[PDB]
Parts: sequence; structure tokens; C-alpha cells
Amino acid sequence: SGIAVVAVMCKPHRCPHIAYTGNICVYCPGGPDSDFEYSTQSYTGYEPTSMRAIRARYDPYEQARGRVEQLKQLGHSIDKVEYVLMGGTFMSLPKEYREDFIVKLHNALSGFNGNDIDEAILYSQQSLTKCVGITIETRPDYCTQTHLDDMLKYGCTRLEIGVQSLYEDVARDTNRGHTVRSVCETFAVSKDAGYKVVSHMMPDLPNVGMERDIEQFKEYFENPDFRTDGLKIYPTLVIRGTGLYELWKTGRYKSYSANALVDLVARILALVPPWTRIYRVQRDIPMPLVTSGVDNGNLRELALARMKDLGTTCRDVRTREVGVQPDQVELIRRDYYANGGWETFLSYEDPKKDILIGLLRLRKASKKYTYRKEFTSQRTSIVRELHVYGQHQGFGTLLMEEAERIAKEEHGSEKISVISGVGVRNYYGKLGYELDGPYMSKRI
Amino acid sequence: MRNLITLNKGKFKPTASTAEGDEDDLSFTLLDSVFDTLSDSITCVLGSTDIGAIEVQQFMKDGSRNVLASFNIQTFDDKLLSFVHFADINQLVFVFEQGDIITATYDPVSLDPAETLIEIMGTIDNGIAAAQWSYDEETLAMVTKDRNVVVLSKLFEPISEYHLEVDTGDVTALDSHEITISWRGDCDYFAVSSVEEVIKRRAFRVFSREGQLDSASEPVTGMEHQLSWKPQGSLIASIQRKTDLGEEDSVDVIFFERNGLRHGEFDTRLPLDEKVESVCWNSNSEALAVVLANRIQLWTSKNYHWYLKQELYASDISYVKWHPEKDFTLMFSDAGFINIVDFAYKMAQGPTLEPFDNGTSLVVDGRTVNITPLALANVPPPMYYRDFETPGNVLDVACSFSNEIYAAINKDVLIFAAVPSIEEMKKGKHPSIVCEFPKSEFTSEVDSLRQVAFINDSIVGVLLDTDNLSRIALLDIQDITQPTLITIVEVYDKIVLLRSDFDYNHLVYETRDGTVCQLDAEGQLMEITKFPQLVRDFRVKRVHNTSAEDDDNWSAESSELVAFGITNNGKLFANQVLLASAVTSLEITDSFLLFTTAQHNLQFVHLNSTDFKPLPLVEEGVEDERVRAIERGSILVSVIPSKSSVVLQATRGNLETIYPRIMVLAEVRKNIMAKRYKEAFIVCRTHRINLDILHDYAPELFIENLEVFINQIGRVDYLNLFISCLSEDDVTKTKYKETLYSGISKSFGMEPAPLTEMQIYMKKKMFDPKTSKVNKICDAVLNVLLSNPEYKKKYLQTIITAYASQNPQNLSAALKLISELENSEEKDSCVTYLCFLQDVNVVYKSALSLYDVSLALLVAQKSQMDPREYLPFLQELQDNEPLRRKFLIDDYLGNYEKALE
Ligand SMILES: C[C@H]1O[C@@H](n2cnc3c(N)ncnc32)[C@H](O)[C@@H]1O
Ligand code: SF4
Repeated sequence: SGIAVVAVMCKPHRCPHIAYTGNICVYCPGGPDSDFEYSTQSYTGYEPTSMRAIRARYDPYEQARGRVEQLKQLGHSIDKVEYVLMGGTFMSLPKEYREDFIVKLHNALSGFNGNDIDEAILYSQQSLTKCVGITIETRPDYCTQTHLDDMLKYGCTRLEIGVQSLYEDVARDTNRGHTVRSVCETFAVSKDAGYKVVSHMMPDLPNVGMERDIEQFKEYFENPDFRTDGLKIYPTLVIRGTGLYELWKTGRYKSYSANALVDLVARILALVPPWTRIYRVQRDIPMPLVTSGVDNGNLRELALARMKDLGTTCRDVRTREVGVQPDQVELIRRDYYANGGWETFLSYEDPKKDILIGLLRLRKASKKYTYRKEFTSQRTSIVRELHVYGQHQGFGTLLMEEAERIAKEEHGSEKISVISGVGVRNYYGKLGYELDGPYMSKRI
Repeated sequence: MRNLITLNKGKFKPTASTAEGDEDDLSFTLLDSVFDTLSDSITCVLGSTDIGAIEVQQFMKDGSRNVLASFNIQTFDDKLLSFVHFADINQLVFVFEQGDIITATYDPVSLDPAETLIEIMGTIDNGIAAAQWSYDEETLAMVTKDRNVVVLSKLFEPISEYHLEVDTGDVTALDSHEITISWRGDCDYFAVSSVEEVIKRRAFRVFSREGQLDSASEPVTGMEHQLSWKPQGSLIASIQRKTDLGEEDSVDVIFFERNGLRHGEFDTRLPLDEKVESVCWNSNSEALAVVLANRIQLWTSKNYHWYLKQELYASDISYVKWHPEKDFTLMFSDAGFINIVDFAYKMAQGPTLEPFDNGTSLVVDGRTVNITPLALANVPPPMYYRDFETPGNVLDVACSFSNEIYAAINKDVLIFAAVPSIEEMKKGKHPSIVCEFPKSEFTSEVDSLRQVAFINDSIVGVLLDTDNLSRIALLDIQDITQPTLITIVEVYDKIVLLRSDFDYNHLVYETRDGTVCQLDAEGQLMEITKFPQLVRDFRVKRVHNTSAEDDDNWSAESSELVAFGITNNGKLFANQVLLASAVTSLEITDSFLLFTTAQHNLQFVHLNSTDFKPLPLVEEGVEDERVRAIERGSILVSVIPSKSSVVLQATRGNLETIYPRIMVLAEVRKNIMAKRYKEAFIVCRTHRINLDILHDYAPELFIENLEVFINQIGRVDYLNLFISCLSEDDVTKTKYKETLYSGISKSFGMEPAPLTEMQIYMKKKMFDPKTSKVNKICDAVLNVLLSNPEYKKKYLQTIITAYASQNPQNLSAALKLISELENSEEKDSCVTYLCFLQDVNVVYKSALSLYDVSLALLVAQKSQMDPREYLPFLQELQDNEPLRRKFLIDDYLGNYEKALE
């Protein structure tokens, strides 16, 4: 089996930082103020997801339903689907459009027909084709206390922030619109609300040279400010109508050769700690559109082969699973400090074959943060995801048995709380948990 | 979560040999000194300023001495700037403020002076302001006093030359206007600090190996002129004294990067009217030292937090230099005394016995002592757990055997801290400061404080240090407040480490020679051994000899004190046996020795013997019981035997508590011989060992006391997990080989070959008669819970698995007792369990064979078959006569002889 990934795009709109800056990001292609016909921001219209959107005319009930039943004409036999939103700055849209968007995302699985956001998720809880999560990408200045609890009502569990640089000059000179000391503060309120925080990083930006790229990513996992649970490596591509195309035209910006770039990402993956995953090493842009930058579309395996003859194994949690039988497994945990709280990473491992079975995240709720009403009347601890691959069945109930014993004793908590998605709310109701708002919690 | 300690401090005054050879030299001020990587010696220069005279002397580390050059210069009043020794072309060079590159050359075999040439090799017009050599000793970067920077080579011929040009930051009212030069760790870059006015502003410029401008700095305010460079590739590490009023009125240490931008800060907890004179990075990284007027303090960093692990005290500092090749050793000069000091790591922790375990770690963060008992709260290295504050700048810490009493020393004061109980420690109480026992009652003013230790929480041993010798002090801390003295025992050498032994019933130490001695509570010195080389970290315990059956082969039991240490380059010794040769960390335990190998492993040594032989080499398919893979340098921090857990710490700074296989089995084997079977069973499930250790370790104790195992394992969902997942081979002789009573030099037993296609059929070539392990115990399970009437009430579901798990596959007796179940619908709940662990048409043909047709109906509806096929066939069998049916039922199955009867 597995998890079905259905990607939808919202209405093509303008970012909200075009007003007070004067324009959008230097490297961003596409959008309404471009030459691509009827394309969402940061897209070209020639992508296999972005071609299903234009034929659907961005109708969320008809875009998602055509994608779901397409994947079962191939015969994947889907019953657990995780939505992901992309394109634009979805939380910058008007409030009466965003809530009606998410409602028809749920109606394509349940069959309920209505417009109340507070009632559509209740019908979606007893659905049989169920939603395990919704990924919504946004900007770091749109994760305030007003926006983070709107995502809890929508059913969102994972959110993605474009960081793309850890230097102050790069976020200024590329007209990014925020500061790097501001994104390290909104990571803290997001992880204490219970979200899986994934960030985006971009090598080969302007004015960041070859050597500055490797101390950029060494800092990203040594500093306890960031230490997130995921990355999407997006190397810089020069596109036709972008802002950096004129820098390529007048000879004031040149890119990497495709022997030093694959050497770079063979060193970046060497520093990846075992609690984070690398979703993408490059993005799906058809190479006839791109002028300079990445030549081919096979940078993933060319990076794994380049670290074969360096002796270094990429210990990535996207790489280290069954995809070879364990025959045995141990229980280990890892403890790191991330941006205000004590994160732990429980997993079942084999140190010989280097393969993972299950994993879990858990966080002590800090005191400088955590504005939520349910997490203030007493000292609580937040479990953030459970993710078991595939007897080989009781790995879920073992990770919940251990995360609860470690919360009463070592955290000293009176309540444990889950950020389970709507379709998987019934798996926790059997284990003694009860719903209180967005969370599925229990007094210890 | 690791500290720093001082290994050795040896001072001496380099005096310059007068021509008349007596005392009462005029001044002969000490100028500078360097190291020698090719001779294990120290080259220092002496001179005078009134008369233009110089001196240079080489100091080998055996008492010997040589005089290399002694001449006179013109331009009398001046000072020296740089001095380096090549020690391969036996050439000495000099750089003065007056623009002189005076050189000298000696001969290696005839060490007499005055057979030296002196040339000039260049003269700088109008003075030189600063000068510095490269780490590759190939390139000079001197800055002339007329505001002009030049670059030379080894042969002193010029390479290039560059003249310079000229919110905005201010300059504070404490700095002087000199120029500092600092190189990149791998050269071809250097940096030059200077002052411009546009308002007056101090900045710097970054140059290449050639005289080429690359970048300039940001205008930040109050650059105090101190400059350096982290030799890894970044982090210029300036100061920025902040003169802004308010709360933000401290003095920091600010970092840069080579394009001139700002990246990173930390706070240096100092008063504002104090002069920072230097800052120094070590050879590789991870140790920053700032230099005050009379005081040197060292800064380290882990997870972006800086620590003040150590601090040195003197009277008047002039220059501080790190060592090029080996790290954590540095020299300075205090009123003419060159003194070498060398450093190492240490993890001040508590006991390791199974009672009083509560594994406690103690780290130093400047003016506080941070605590983390990893058996109560598994706090990551950035945060901590119930610290306590001190009126001092703690140098070293130690805890007691009940780890309720905490000692932390400072300069000229010694401070105790206590806890009422270990469970009221957990409720939220920080340790309370009790008494501040000064440094005037047990020693004079002339002694110093380095280390401290405990013994059975009643006597506090304190490592003192004299300038020539070293002695330790004993104290009495019964009635903790108002302590009293015990006699000041003394030993005639220089102590390197001081530490309490395992069980905390004695103290051990180590001199410079490697001699390890043992000291009791009333001061009786007992020598243990002498290591072949100087070990920087060691542990001591009294191992015991224990045979197989615990008092068998019993004649003249014995014991011997064994020392366990790792030297600098990585040789693990155990009374001059050289166990391994690449070790980087260790920690001992009762019944186990633990150490990491720097081939990215973590291997174990038992401690029930006394013979020690060198270890068999580990190879890529080891899989014994004693090797587990480590990532890229995770080291030991603590061992918790009462939880069977080992905590580690990686390079990036997290923790990782692995649960090693050698000690998880070491506790479940203790419980099943203690006949517990319930504390043993829970550990068998959470750690996911093969679940049949309960039988395959005591195969005759299991069947003999099997009724206890059913009563103690009172749940139905676990007994169905025991019987179902049984193998056919023995796990004690294949995987869990029990390598305890097995020696030391036994080779690591590799994994078996993959059983390929011809070996699969040759594995099941010998099928299973009435002697296999499965049919022995599956009968034995049925032997007890088919006797009582109440055992087949609660545990009726595990009877279904006990039959259906056999090699004869006795399904006919499972499907017989289902038909007698008359109370409720439990025929439905049992057949849906029997058709999961077996194919349904296999169950359907067996339910059809015991001649009852109403039972075969319920099996067929679970079988995804077409109901138009079997249901008409079941209808013809219903209405006939019974003997008419038993012929019709056997033609379907293939029981032709049974049909014919
Ligand atoms: C919306 C996402 O698209 C990525 N993104 C935006 N522009 C580019 C480009 N030229 N190349 C690669 N990735 C890009 C951003 O980093 C953001 O994470
Ligand atoms: S990058 Fe994100 S924000 Fe900047 S323009 Fe492209 S999409 Fe809009």
C-alpha cells in the first residue's frame, strides 16, 4: 500500500509583498505578471501537476476528484491520501475564499455537500477514504497566532516555509521581504503548536559563492534555531522572464558547472542528521524551459554515486527504510534541542543494514511560547507524528506505549496531546484519547 | 557535555648567559619564544633595549641547553615583532620596527656560538608597523609604518605591493592604534586591522597571498583592535565593547566572515573597565582563549552556546601562543617565566553501581555548575536540569557516592553544595549552597587549586599544586558545615590526574611517569602500576575472578587492581597489555568495559577474568554480540547499568541513548533464572528480541515450571504471541550466543552464509519427527490448560493456536471443540481467528472432513468463494441419511479408501 499524494493548486494570484517592496522575488518565475499563459506563481504551466490545474480551471472539487480516481485507474487501490497545496501564497487569499477552498477539498473524499467548515470536518472524520494530513506552504510572516489556528481548523498538520538563505544580505538583495532572525522566531511558535516544520533552501543564489554554500548548511543543523524535520533542496534555475535573467544577460551572474554542483550536494547529504528528511534534490521543471543551471534531471542518483567513492554514507530517513528484511530490530532514541524545546526522536533501527521501521516525534511544551488555550492550564507534552512502514504490526502501539511513559516520568506532564489528522482521528480513540478542538489529547 | 582540566603546569625563568658567567644580569628582558616541531624543544629570544644586544637559546626537554647566536645590532632602542625557526635550513630571522630583516645561520653539529653569519636581506624605508609569517612558513605579510602593505617570499624577494585607500561605527576611549595580522588556517589569505577617518573608525581588509584587495568590513562601533581568525574557515572573532547605555552595556565577542559581513555573537561576562589584550584560536578549533592583563580564560562551544570550561591566573601576561602540531597546549610569559600548560577533556560524573546509579553528569558554564541526571531526565546538552549558582568561576567539579553532595572549587575559595534527598531533588529543588571553605585554613598563599574528589561521602580529597612538587589535602565533611582538617599527605612527584576509584572507597592518581598509586582514607600510599606512556584518562577498579557455575572449580579465589586508560594517540592499555590502538573514549561499568574504536564501533570487554590479551581485529561482517555501529564520532558520556542503557553524544551536539544487545540480554537471563517470567517478558517485547529466550536458555526449567508461566503471563494476547512466532532452530546457538564464559582473545564469530536455493531444500530434507522443539512445548502448553475446567474457559483461544502451529497441523482437534461451544456466538469469533493464520480452503476441507456439515457452512462464507458453488453442494449433503453422507463426503476430498468403507 502506501499514501496517495494528490497535489492541487489554488487560484493564480499575486504575492502580498509586491506592494511595499515594488516587485516579487528575483528568481521567481511565472505568475500573473509574466509571459506564461494562465500560470500560477513559481510555475510555468508545462508541469504535469500544472497542466491538470489549467484544464480543471483551478476548481478544487473537480481538480482533486479527477486526480484521485486517475490513480485508481492505474490500480494503486488508494484508501489513505495526504493532500498538499502548492503555488502562490495561499494564506494571502481572502478569508471567504480560503475556507470555501478547504471545504471542497474534504467533500471530494467524504461525499458530504455543504459549506460550513466546522461541520465538513466532522463528516470527514468518519470517512472511509480518509485524509491523513494537508500540507500548506506559506511565508514566514504568515505564521502568526491568527494564521496558525486557522490551519488547525482546516485540518492542516504540516507546513512549509521558504527560507532559502541563512544570510541577511541575500534576503535583502533578492527582495525576499523578511529577515532571517524573524523566521527562527516563527519556527518556535509553529513547533510548539504541533506542526511538522519543513523549510526550503536554495544553493547557487546571487552573491553567495561556492565556499559560502557549505558553511550555510553546516550551520543549519548545528544551530539549535533551525534543526527542522525536512528539507527541499532547490538549486537555482535561470528562467526566461525572471529577474535574474537580466543578470545573466549583461554577464553579471553566472551559474555552477555540473561537476561542482554534484560535488556540493554529495557533501550536503553527508551532514544530514537522522531526524530530518530530504524530500527533493531538484524540482520538476522541463529542461527546454531553463537556460542556465542544472543540465539534466537525474541529480539524485548522481549525488548518491559521487559519495560512493568518498566512503561517506548518506544517513537520511528518506533513504533508510524498507522502500531486505530486518529479522531483528532495536529501540533507540535521540535527543536534541530545537528553538525553545526539547525534541526527541524515537525510532526502531538496525545499525548493521541501516534501515528504519517506525519513527515518532515528541516535544516538551516550552514556557516562552505556546499561546494555545489547551496547552496552558497544565504542563503538557506534544507528540507530533507517528509513521510506521510495512507480523510487523505492533510497531504503532509500542511507540505510543513508550512516548507516554517518558512524558509522565521525564517530562513531568499532566496531559499528552496528538496533532492527528481528521481521517486518522479514530485510530487514537481506541487508545483512550479524546478530542478537544484540533487536538486528540488525554489526561495522563 | 564535556569539561576541560589542567594536566601539567611547569614554569622556569630563561636566564641569559653573561660573558663573565656570574649572577646579577642587568635586565635581559624576555622578548619572545616559539616552539620546535622537529626537535621537541623551545626556542626563545633574550635581549636588551638600551644596548642593541640580543640572545637566543634552545631548551630541549631533558635539562640540556644550547646557545645559537649572539651578536649586536645598530639602531639601539627598538623592539622585536616576529620570530620564527625553520629548523631545516637552520636559519634565524628577525623583524624590527626600524625595518631590518637581520638573519643568522648556525651549524647543527658544532653548537658553539660566534660561528654565525649576519646579513640584512632588505631594509624598509621609514619603519614597519606589523609583521606576521604564514602557517606554511612561505610568505610574509608585514605592514610598513608609512601605511603600506607588502608581501615577501621565503627567499626575501618581493612578490607584489599594494598601497591602500580610505550607520558608521565609532572608536572607544580605551584602544591604542596598532596593527594586527591573522592568517587563514590553510593560507593564501590574511587580514590586516587598521584605523581610518572619513569620524575615526577602525576596520580591516582581507588580502590574498598576492597583494590583492578582496573585501572590506562593516562599520561596527568600538572595535577594540583584538583580531584573530578561526583556522577552520570563518569567525574572525573580534570584541565590540558595547558602550551604549541601558541593559545592553556589556562587552561581547563578535564574529565576522571573509567578505566582511557580520555573523554571530556571544557575551563575555566581564566588567567594563578591564582591558582585553589578545584573543587566540588553537590549532584546529573548539577552543578560543582571550587574554586579559593578569588572567587567561578559555572559551569552547558546542550547540552554538559558549562555555567557560577553564580559566588561568597569573600576574602579567605579554604574549600567548598555541602549539602548532598537537592541540590543547599553550605557553605564555609572566614576569620572565616561560611556563608550559597542557589541557585535556574530562567528564565529572558519579557512581556506576546498580544501586545509587542515577547517572549524574556535571558540566561547567562559567559561574554555574549544570547538572543532568540522565536516569531521571534526559536533558539535551543546551538545556540543563536544576543547576545552582556560585560566587566563583568553577574550574572543576566532583560529586559524592550518594551524589547528594556537590563540590566545586574556585580561585582562593572552595565551595560545597548539598541536596536533602534524591527524590526531593526530583520534585524541583535546586542544590543549595551550604558553606564556603576558604583557601587560608589548610594551605598557605603559595599553593593553587586544580582538582577535587570524594570517598564514600565522608572525606573530600583536593589536588593542590606547588611550583616544584604537588600534594593532596584530606578533609572531614561529617557535619558538612564547619568542616575540619585531616593530615596533609604529600608525594614526591607532580600529579597529573586525581580521581576516586570505582566503588568510591579509595582515591587514585597519576604522576608524569605513568605511575598509578592508591591512597586510602587515612593516607597510606599504595602503588598499582606504571603505564608505558602518559595516559590522559584512566579508570580503576578491583576486578574479581568468577568461573562458570559460580563457585565451581573452586580453589584459592583471588582479585587484582586493574587500570583502564587511553593515551593521547589512542592506545588503550590495561597493565601494559595494549588492548586496542585507536580508542578515543571510555567508561567502565560493573561486569563490562566500554570504549569506542574510531573505526565507528562500540565494543565491550567483560570483567570477570584477570588475564588480558590483545583484541581480535573487527571486520565488516562481525555480528558477534559485542559490536554495534557508530555514526561518525559519537563518544561515551555515561553508562546506566540499572536501565541497561548507554548514552552517547555526537559531533553536532545531540544525545543518543542506544540500548546495547549485550546488556538487555544480561538482565532477562537474570530474571528467568530467578523465575520471574513477567519482568523478563516485558523486556522481551519492548526491545524486540526473539521471543523464545524463555525456553531456549533453560530448556528443562521451562517445562517443569510451566504452570507458573501461564499464571504469571495472565493475558490472552501475549500467549498467542508466544506460541505463534516460534522458530525451529535454537536461538542460543545461532544469534544470542552468550559470549560471557568465552574468554577474551576468541575471534568474533561471523554471520552465516545466505541460505541459497540448494541449501533451502537441504534444510528441509530432514522433516520433523516427534523430537523437534515446537512439538515438545506445544504439547506441553496443551498439557496444563486441557486439564482444569477453568483454564479452557479464559484461555480457549490459545488452544486454537496451540494445535494449528504444529508440523502435523492438528486442525481436526481444534475444529472439534468449536462444535461443542453452545453458550453464545463464539463459534464466529474463533473461526475468524483460525482462518487468519491458515488458508481458508485448507480450513474448509478440514472442517468438511469431521462429518458435521453445519460447521463447514460457517467456514465457506469467509472464503471469498462464489455462493452458487458450495451452497448447492452443501444442500445435497444435508437431506440424505448419515451413512449415505459419509460416502458422499469422502469422494470430494480424495479419501477413496475411507470413502469405500
Ligand atoms: C515555492 C518554492 O519554489 C522554490 N523556487 C522558487 N524559484 C525557484 C528557482 N528559480 N529554482 C528552484 N526553486 C525555486 C522556492 O524556493 C519555494 O520554496
Ligand atoms: S518566491 Fe515564493 S514569494 Fe518570492 S515570489 Fe516566488 S513565490 Fe512569491
